[PDB]
Amino acid sequence: LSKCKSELIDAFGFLGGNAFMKDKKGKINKQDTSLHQYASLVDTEYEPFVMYIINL
Amino acid sequence: MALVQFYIPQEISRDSAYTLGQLGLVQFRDLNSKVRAFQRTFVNEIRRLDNVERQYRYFYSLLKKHDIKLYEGDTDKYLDGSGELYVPPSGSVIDDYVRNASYLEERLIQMEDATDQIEVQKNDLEQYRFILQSGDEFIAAAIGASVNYVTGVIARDKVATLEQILWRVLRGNLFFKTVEIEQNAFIVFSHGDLIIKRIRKIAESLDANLYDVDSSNEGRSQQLAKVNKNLSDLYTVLKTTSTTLESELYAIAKELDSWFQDVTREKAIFEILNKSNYDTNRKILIAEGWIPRDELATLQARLGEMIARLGI
Repeated sequence: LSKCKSELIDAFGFLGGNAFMKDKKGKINKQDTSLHQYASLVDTEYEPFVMYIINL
Repeated sequence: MALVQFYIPQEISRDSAYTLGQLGLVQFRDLNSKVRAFQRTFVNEIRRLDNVERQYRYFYSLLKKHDIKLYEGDTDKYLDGSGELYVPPSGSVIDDYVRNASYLEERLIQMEDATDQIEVQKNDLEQYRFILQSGDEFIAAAIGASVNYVTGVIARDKVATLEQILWRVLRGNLFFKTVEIEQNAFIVFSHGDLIIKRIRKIAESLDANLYDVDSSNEGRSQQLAKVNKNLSDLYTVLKTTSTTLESELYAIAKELDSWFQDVTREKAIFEILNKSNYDTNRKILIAEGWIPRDELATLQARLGEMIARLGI
């Protein structure tokens, strides 16, 4: 998953715009911090192209 | 000569009398809080004491506003240079001194509120002058309501960045974003006329002054001509206020001080008299004596450790 998320971000992110592009790459599943987790809803960071991560 | 007033208990009556004695005081008669009408309890004096505390309050209110520092000087006697000149050998005329200070407090409050109302309006219009100028000129549609512009000032180009991401995600690319560095930052988003409120919510939440027109002087065509004439009225109206502020500062700074010293002596006169019931059961003795007029000066300087004076 980690590798997937990165390759798409690198490749397509440019289409959304440079302003849109933020680096906070990585993922923390433990409750130690709440940074590093993409979602357009939060002002903390944003997805840089229409991407949703679905976890069943 | 001048009638003089003393107060104590009857414990140090003798030690007080002796010391009174040595300053050439004459016809010393001990009395009570009843026999002289002035020195008799009344509800009237409880109010009078309040009128003096309202004067004291007023002095602080006035001194803050004029930007003239706190005054301590603390006289009630004529021995001192400023005590003689700023505190009159004749007794108090309570109605008058209150009446001088009451009016000025009132006139001062009205002025000050108005000065504040002028100062914010002027600083905002001079600011949004430039903004509207840019945004209209950028024309032939923004002297009407055909196209929609949102002029606005923002103090972080950083928070403006955050707004561009938001706008784009949920409101597409209907923004054209232009920016100029100002003295603030001038931001401009430009948008349709049916999504107007939607952009506003976003703008509101990150705190910007993005309004569709930032001034309300509008009513001549182009908008900017009315805004410039209103700002010529604003500028001189603050000046005129300052001139008024000055006139009042020159008349009353010295007077303020002279009232302050007077009032010290009046708080004393009501306690002497016994101003209320507490005062009565604390000082049961009030004495009478005559002090010759020249001498009257060294007497009020003297303040024992329980004795305060009023002269006439």
